[PDB]
Amino acid sequence: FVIKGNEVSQIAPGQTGNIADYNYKLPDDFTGCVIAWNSNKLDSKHSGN
Amino acid sequence: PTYGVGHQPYRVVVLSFELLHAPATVCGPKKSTNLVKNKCVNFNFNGLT
Amino acid sequence: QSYTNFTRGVYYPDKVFRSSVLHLTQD
Ligand SMILES: *[C@@H]1O[C@H](CO)[C@@H](O)[C@H](O)[C@H]1NC(C)=O
Repeated sequence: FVIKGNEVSQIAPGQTGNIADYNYKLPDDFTGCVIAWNSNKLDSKHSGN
Repeated sequence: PTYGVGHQPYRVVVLSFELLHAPATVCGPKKSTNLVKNKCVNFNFNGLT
Repeated sequence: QSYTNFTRGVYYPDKVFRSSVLHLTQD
């Protein structure tokens, strides 16, 4: 998925906010890796929605 | 405080010690008695019985 | 530097008293 930078720290077990709560949520008993990179070079245009 | 039980901090203390070493001065809360000598007795010397 | 060939350097591998025995140990 594509998220805002302030939300990257929210993609983790046990976290709450406007994401990982009534949004994509990981299990607490989670095995795996969350891999992320800055996509601004593709998404720098003023797309809005 | 909002995380589930598996993600809360736990304080861990590990007490490591070898038991078959000849000298030891670390502990022993039992009371000593008179050493009888020259007579069949049940003895306990620094944990060795 | 110079080199030497010694047969010295044994140490007590344990903390107990033994006498009049030949004890085989590994360390
Ligand atoms: C070999 O060992 C003997 C006895 O320690 C010593 O006298 C002799 O010089 C040694 N040789 C060499 C080349 O170290």
